[PDB]
Amino acid sequence: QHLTVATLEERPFVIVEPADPISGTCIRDSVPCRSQLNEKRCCKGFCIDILKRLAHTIGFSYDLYLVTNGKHGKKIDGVWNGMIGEVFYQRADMAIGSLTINEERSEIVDFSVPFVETGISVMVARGTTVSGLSDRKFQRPQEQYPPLKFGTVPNGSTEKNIRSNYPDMHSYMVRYNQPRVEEALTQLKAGKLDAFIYDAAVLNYMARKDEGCKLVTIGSGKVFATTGYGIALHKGSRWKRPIDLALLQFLGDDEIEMLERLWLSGICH
Ligand SMILES: CCCc1cnn(O)c1[C@@H](N)C(=O)O
Repeated sequence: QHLTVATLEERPFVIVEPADPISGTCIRDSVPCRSQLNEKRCCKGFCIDILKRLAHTIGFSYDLYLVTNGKHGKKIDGVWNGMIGEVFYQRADMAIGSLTINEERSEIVDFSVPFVETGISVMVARGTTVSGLSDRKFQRPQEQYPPLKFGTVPNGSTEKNIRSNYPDMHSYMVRYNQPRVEEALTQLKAGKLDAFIYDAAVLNYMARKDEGCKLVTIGSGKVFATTGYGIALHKGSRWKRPIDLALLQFLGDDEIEMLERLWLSGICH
């Protein structure tokens, strides 16, 4: 069969590039992907490598598109956007990327088994002195004269988690919302942020490849639950079982571990 697949750029899980200007095609290991709004684009990365393996193992063809209506998935006044919205409203058969499994989402779409471990971590400059996410600097923040400056990228599972588990801290953080990881790290490297709270799998990767190894993460410890990325599918989808079996097979064949090495490794430790 042929599946429609929604995705979203977040390096290095999904990396988007123009087609090779010489051949006009997607060269190397990249695959064609178009925009939801619709210039030819190509996608590659850890999740794209997973997607290629699923299509070959299970035997489906697919067209892949980039979501423009929001990002991962947020429910605003009864309506979902992002990758979750695409699957929920049956515009796509599945969505794959750095898509975190949570309770709110699982209520409305099915997820595959998780294939990347994630959660919530905090990034700080290697210099900054702060304990972790238990710290009062984070929790009770207007309690300091020049308060700690820390933010996240809003509208994802991280912000949902914080606003739900730590409502007081959330109303403070909102001032320090960032549009993308790229901007957050820039602000963090410049003192405009003291800390950046974000998806663990992505943040841990950013630290591992930070130029000069000047940025480090601290783990949430007990402050936040461990979770995973999963492929989103229609509630009741016939595709969940075969996708699961394939993923479980990759996970024990050492194919996922290989992909981890390929995509997610860095020089800093
Ligand atoms: C644009 C938000 C990105 C983000 C922040 N936290 N988490 O978990 C995500 C994303 N992985 C998600 O699934 O919402």
